Amino acid sequence: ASFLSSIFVPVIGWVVPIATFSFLFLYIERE
Amino acid sequence: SHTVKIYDTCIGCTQCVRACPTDVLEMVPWDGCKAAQVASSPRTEDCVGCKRCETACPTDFLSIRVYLGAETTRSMGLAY
Amino acid sequence: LPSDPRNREVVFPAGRDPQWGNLETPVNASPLVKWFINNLPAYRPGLTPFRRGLEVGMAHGYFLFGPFAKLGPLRDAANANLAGLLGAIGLVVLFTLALSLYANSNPPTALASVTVPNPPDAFQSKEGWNNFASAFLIGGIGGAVVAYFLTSNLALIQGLV
Amino acid sequence: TLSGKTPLFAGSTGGLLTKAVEEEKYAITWTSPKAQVFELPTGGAATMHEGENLLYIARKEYGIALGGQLRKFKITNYKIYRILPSGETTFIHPAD
Amino acid sequence: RVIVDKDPVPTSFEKWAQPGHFDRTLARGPKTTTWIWNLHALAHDFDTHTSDLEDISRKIFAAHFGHLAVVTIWLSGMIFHGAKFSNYEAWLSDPLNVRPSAQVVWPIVGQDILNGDVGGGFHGIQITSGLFQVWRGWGITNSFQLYCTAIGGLVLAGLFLFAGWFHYHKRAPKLEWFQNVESMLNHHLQVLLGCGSLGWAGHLIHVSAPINKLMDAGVAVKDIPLPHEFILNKSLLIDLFPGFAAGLTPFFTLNWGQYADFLTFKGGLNPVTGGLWMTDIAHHHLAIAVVFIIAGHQYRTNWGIGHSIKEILENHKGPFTGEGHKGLYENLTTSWHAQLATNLAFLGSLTIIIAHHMYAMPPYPYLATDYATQLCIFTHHIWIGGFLIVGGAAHAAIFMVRDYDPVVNQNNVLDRVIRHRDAIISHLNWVCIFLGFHSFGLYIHNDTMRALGRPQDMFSDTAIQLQPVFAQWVQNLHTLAPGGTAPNALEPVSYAFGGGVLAVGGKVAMMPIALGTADFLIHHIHAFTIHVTVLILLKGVLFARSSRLIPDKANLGFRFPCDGPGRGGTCQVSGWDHVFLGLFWMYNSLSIVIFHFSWKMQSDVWGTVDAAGNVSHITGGNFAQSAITINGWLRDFLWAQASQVINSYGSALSAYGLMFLGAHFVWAFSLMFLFSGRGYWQELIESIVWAHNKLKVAPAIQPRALSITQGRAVGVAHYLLGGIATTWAFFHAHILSVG
Amino acid sequence: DQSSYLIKFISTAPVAATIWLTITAGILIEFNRFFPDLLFHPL
Amino acid sequence: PYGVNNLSVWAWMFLFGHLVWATGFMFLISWRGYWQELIETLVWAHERTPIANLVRWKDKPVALSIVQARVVGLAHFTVGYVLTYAAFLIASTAGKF
Amino acid sequence: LGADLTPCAENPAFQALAKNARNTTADPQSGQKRFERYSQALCGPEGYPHLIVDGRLDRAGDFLIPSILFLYIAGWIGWVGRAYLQAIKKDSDTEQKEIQLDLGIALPIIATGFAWPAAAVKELLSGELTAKDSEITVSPR
Ligand code: CLA
Ligand code: CLA
Ligand code: CLA
Ligand code: CLA
Ligand SMILES: CC1=C(/C=C/C(C)=C/C=C/C(C)=C/C=C/C=C(C)/C=C/C=C(C)/C=C/C2=C(C)CCCC2(C)C)C(C)(C)CCC1
Ligand SMILES: CC1=C(C/C=C(\C)CCC[C@H](C)CCC[C@H](C)CCCC(C)C)C(=O)c2ccccc2C1=O
Ligand SMILES: CC1=C(C/C=C(\C)CCC[C@H](C)CCC[C@H](C)CCCC(C)C)C(=O)c2ccccc2C1=O
Ligand code: SF4
Ligand code: SF4
Ligand code: SF4
Repeated sequence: ASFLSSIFVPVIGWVVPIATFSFLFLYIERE
Repeated sequence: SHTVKIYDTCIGCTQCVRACPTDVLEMVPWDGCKAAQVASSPRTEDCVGCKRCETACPTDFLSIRVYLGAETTRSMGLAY
Repeated sequence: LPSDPRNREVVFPAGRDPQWGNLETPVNASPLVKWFINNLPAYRPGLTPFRRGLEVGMAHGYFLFGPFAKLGPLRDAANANLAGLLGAIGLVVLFTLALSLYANSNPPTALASVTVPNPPDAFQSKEGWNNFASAFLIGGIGGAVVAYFLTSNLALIQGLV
Repeated sequence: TLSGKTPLFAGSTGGLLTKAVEEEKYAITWTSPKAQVFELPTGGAATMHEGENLLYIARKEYGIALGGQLRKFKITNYKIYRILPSGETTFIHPAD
Repeated sequence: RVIVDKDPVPTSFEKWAQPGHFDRTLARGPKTTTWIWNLHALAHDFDTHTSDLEDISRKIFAAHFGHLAVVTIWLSGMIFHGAKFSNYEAWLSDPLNVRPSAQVVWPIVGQDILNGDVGGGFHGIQITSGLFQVWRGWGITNSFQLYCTAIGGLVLAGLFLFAGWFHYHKRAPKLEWFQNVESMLNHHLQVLLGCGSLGWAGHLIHVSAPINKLMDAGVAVKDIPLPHEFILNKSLLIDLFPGFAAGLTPFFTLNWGQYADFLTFKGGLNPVTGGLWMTDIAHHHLAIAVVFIIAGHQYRTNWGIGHSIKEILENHKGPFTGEGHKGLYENLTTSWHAQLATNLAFLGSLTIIIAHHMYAMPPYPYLATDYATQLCIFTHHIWIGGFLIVGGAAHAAIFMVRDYDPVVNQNNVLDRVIRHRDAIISHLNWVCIFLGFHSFGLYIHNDTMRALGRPQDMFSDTAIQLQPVFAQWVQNLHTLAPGGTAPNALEPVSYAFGGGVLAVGGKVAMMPIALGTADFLIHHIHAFTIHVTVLILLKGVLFARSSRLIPDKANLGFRFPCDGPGRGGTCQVSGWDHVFLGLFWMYNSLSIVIFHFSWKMQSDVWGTVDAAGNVSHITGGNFAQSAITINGWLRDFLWAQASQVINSYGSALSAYGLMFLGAHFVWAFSLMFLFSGRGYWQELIESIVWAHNKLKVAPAIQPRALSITQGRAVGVAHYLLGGIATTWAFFHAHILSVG
Repeated sequence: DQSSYLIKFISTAPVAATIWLTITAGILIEFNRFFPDLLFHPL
Repeated sequence: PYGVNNLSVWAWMFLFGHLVWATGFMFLISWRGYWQELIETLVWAHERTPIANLVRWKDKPVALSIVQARVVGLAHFTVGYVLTYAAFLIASTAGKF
Repeated sequence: LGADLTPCAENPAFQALAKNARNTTADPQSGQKRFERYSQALCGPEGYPHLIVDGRLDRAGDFLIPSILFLYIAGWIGWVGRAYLQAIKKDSDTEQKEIQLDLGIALPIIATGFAWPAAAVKELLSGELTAKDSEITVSPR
């Protein structure tokens, strides 16, 4: 099942930092 | 802001008041020393942490001391 | 090439207050430049904030088909232009995030320069910046399709003209 | 109010910034014996008037750095205010 | 208008006894070891003492005789060492094989192995300074002409040293003698430059070019007559140079075409020596000389006629710049740093132009033949030119602090760059960033594409062209200029643009340099590292007096460490510290210029010509596909060319093996001063003074750590010394082996 | 006395340390021309 | 320019380590007060640019503090010291066996 | 022996380095006289003399002889410099005499101190060598 690399690596490469940075930027800039 | 502690060892030299560029320091009368005045810091929200006031004090060790604290806009020296 | 003519000057200061940190130069207030910048869709009078981002999205989504399709990795293959379409659409979405990420962070008020005497009043509210963000994704995707439609058959439009 | 003349210079890029609209803004007034050339702490040279002057500065640090430059002109009358964006003018220099 | 004071300063050994007599604070005696370093620092800073500009200027003019003595002692030393300890008379017989050598080493500790065999039965250090090309270019034939020159230099070194005593301690000028800058420019442009090049034009025509023409025939060295017999026996200036029997009258009847044998316009390289034609240099320095004597009659003196510089500058003003150049006369006639900033940024920029105009147009007999000489003349004057531009930036920041005046400099072009200094820097900040990505990131792009096995995605001559259109065009104009836009020439100004391959023996003198994709990247690396260096130096000039951070920076001084830990931290705000940071980028910028040179010339110019005209280069022609990746700069330049410097033990290149490692040391040693701070090292001495207090070896002069400014200055002086000496020992041992 | 200023100049810090380190270095150099290669004492 | 092999990561990481190492000198030779006077010109030329001053920071840009870029300077120094030798230790041994 | 140490006079590697001697000084046989003295050392497998810092009296010329010769000199450098700083402390200037040497005081200090092992014990046994710890400045703890 070597096709899981095609679906975990782009999520951790792209989706994981986009979801993390967009959470943290809205959390540090929160009155 | 920062914290300006003035101990009881100074002589009223008025070198620290004539060196703080945001004019935090001022002389108040005080019957202790020979010149009969001690430095006082009533406006420490304006202090920028320059430590020009520690450089100009004669006494060993320094009667004035600047403790660097939380840095607001006036103490960062930001024109913006 | 004497202007007024041996005299006088152009760097009179901004708004006749020299103690403000700005000046009026031939790049600031030359009335062809001031007319141009005031009439970009970010600054034009009489526009909905959805209407402002609709032209801005169609313009920025248009040329971003360019560098992906002709410099990307697939630029020798049969999918040379489709690789530039997915890259351009795929990067407007990264800009649609950054507009919505900027808008939701309680954004500061927009500036008022010397070539533009007012911010356009739709750029001080979270709801105002969100309409600009929703328009940018619609116009950005559509502006990249019409760049994909024209360049994919360059021999046909030139024969049909 | 303040009611001072503005010195002669062609404008600077230093000047005042967005803080002068938003957080605070200072202003130094001095009554000059004559008209002569001094320096701006924003940058460059200027020309004071005769009588009461006025210079809107960015920070308090500028007006006391300027007041030392005015001391070698026999001008020891400079008074810095703190002009808040709500219109609240606060006399801060000197203490009395 | 010469007025001269009579005996201002008595000549005595009084002030040699007490040290540090010059400053009132520093003369009271030492208390710490800070006094020891301030004596050597404030020594030649004559401006800090008084306000009397008359008194300072006399010290400045007399010390300038001191530096003229030590250059003449140096220069007559190089002729004297080349008279006794050289193979100059064996070099003249065969410059194609005998290596230029002086400096015979004393044989004491086994350092006699440095006296290697250079050819001609002579053992010594193969020099690279190129003095044998100069002396042949002067026309020196035997040793006795080198003795009387060197002995003549030692007399001329004594007149400079005597006049420095005389014009200070005995007869010193007044102030107004110095401020006659109209009278100075008339004497210095005419008599020094114009009459100096007119007299030297007389030396090629009557002396040098007759000898260098007899050398090119291959006659002999001894059989060529003495050069004063060329003036006496006029029959030998008519066997060669036949346009000489007409004599002096074609000069005065304007029949200047009669002189067409020895004031030519050949325009190219001599096929025998690989140098310039000696007749072209004769018509050069003569035509140079006429222009200077005319243009030195420009400025007004005691006789009414002439331009006035206070009236030239104040007319040139426009609508944009207000009062224009009104007020810049008083800056340049009162301040000495304003002169020193101007005469040093434009003489340092001149020295780099000299380096470019001497590798392509080699002006000496057998200069391009010796690859070991031509590489080192370029890389020498590159660095000498680069330090002076930083110095002009340094002494301009000193002008802004001490000598700037608001009253004079009101609304002129000096004032108008301090109003918009935020617009100058931030638009310069953008270009330094823009050139950083679009020039260096195209190497990082090519590093990654070759590592990922994608060679078709690279910016190379094969995959993605970046051809330098605007410099491939200018080469095609300078190739086609003979017959066209300059019809009187024959070949171009040099063969670096076009033309053909000129071989001298086997080695290439000069070949057409072809610019390509790798040459596009490295010329835009050069623009990047120069605009960043300007960014640091100009920021120290514009923000010398104040900024938004420090409104009273000129109150503190030119050279102060910081303004305390406040405002976030204000360390390295001074105008001194921007000179400190620019010395690294000057080191960074000039190291790539001399790396571009040392590998473009080996890969695409230098080499050996075969019989059929095939040019076999040194490195086989690999600059094209390897100077586009940082791996290629590491593999094929630093790694591959160091195989002659580290394998050089047990041979004559052993000292370059020791200076290669020894300069890696001093470079690494400098980081102890740069990284660490002063306040650590003062605490450590307190624990060493204790062990010195315990055994009663307490020094009366208290030890202190080096100051904050000095710890930066020691850390950049040891940095620049070990970084350049690495390259000094790397260029020599590579090119004294493959040349 | 002009001659006393020359004794007082020859005994400053860099001038005495130049002469003394020249005499020191010259002893090591002229000992090594005549008796070279002394790695260890021969016993 | 002839090709690649299995050592091309370690050849790339070796150059990568020389670059992280050299980057950390910038935080150590140059100190803070040069950089706060540089950022104050970028704060100026962002409030004056006519289209790009629609957006504006929430946090005012200041330069890195004195203790901070001794951390950040030592971080680029130490990471580059490790990665340079670890690319040389492996590939000089795994290329020779 | 020693160890991994054959004598140099028995090694074929040392005698191979003997045939290609390089002259140290302009003495034409300085390459040859170098190796007749290195024949008594212990050359390993390479042909180079390996020294013995042990204390063995047959290998005393390596380190035992130069250690005595060094420590007499370098202690005398520091003994003279100690006795001069004691002298100029009791004078009027005390900092002129540090950079600008009192040569009339310095030269009697230099010529005297060659018997410093006879001297430096006498300050030790009388306790004048050191100072009291209640008389030296110390840092706050
Ligand atoms: C670790 C995560 C990761 C992954 C999985 C990839 C994957 C890829 N990169 Mg890459 N990249 C990364 C990190 C990563 N990168 C980083 C950190 C950098 C900075 C140094 C780069 C810089 C970089 C450049 C400069 C380029 C790539 C390119 C590519 C593509 C090469 C294959 C190809 O021919 O494209 C074929 C496929 C296409 C041309 C289009 C595919 C569709 C796109 C990806 C998205 C479509 C819409 C999407 C579904 C929704 C919006 C996007 C979403 C992320 C929000 C591939 C998709 C090349 C490329 O094509 O980029 C577009 C290219 O030019 N990368
Ligand atoms: C002097 C300027 C000028 C030019 C360059 C043209 C050019 C043309 N005309 Mg023409 N025309 C003109 C003036 C001009 N006309 C005037 C003054 C009149 C009034 C009497 C006419 C009346 C006229 C008629 C009635 C017709 C033309 C047609 C044509 C086209 C014939 C070629 C063909 O087969 O089309 C092949 C090309 C196409 C069918 C489509 C080409 C793409 C179009 C032009 C625009 C695409 C979108 C564009 C880029 C953006 C929006 C438009 C933009 C102008 C705002 C050609 C494009 C014929 C035609 O095809 O018209 C459409 C036609 O039927 N013309
Ligand atoms: C025409 C040449 C020239 C002249 C006349 C001056 C003159 C002056 N400069 Mg200036 N300068 C120059 C070029 C020049 N400079 C250049 C090219 C630079 C760039 C590097 C500078 C950078 C500079 C700075 C940054 C400063 C000056 C200062 C000064 C003033 C005092 C200098 C002093 O007393 O030094 C005394 C002499 C020394 C301290 C000795 C320094 C020794 C150097 C660092 C080492 C040399 C390395 C050597 C080649 C290798 C030796 C190897 C070793 C093993 C022996 C004086 C007016 C200072 C000042 O305050 O002005 C008012 C000041 O702050 N200058
Ligand atoms: C190798 C070391 C190194 C590097 C990279 C830099 C980099 C820089 N220095 Mg610098 N500096 C250094 C050493 C270095 N310095 C040292 C040793 C000193 C001590 C004297 C200084 C002193 C110094 C001063 C005094 C100044 C600079 C300035 C600059 C900037 C120039 C603008 C530029 O080219 O940026 C462009 C960036 C690069 C060339 C780096 C390559 C980046 C690539 C192309 C892109 C990144 C790849 C990828 C997309 C990353 C994303 C991956 C993702 C997963 C996160 C830049 C930040 C100047 C400045 O800031 O003004 C402009 C300035 O004034 N530096
Ligand atoms: C100022 C100027 C300039 C610049 C300019 C430019 C360059 C511009 C750009 C341009 C561009 C940038 C363009 C754009 C345009 C746009 C367009 C053309 C678009 C289109 C679109 C469309 C058509 C779409 C549609 C749609 C939608 C919206 C949605 C749905 C879908 C569809 C598809 C339907 C120049 C240089 C000339 C010079 C000087 C002046
Ligand atoms: C080493 C070092 C010191 C200490 C270094 C000092 C005090 C210099 C001492 C070196 C010289 C060589 C000592 C010379 C002492 C005598 C004058 C020489 C005695 C020998 C004579 C014969 C010459 C600092 O104070 C410092 C401060 C800030 C940043 C970095 C550093 C730093 O790296
Ligand atoms: C470059 C530099 C700056 C300016 C640099 C700044 C203000 C930051 C530059 C980096 C920007 C913010 C981008 C950061 C991106 C990093 C490569 C990765 C960030 C991700 C981590 C934070 C997780 C200073 O202010 C400074 C102060 C004192 C000593 C040295 C220096 C110094 O060297
Ligand atoms: S704190 Fe210092 S400056 Fe202030 S009164 Fe005391 S001694 Fe004087
Ligand atoms: S922080 Fe220090 S330097 Fe600044 S005003 Fe206060 S006492 Fe003066
Ligand atoms: S140089 Fe040192 S003392 Fe001065 S501000 Fe910087 S860190 Fe503080």
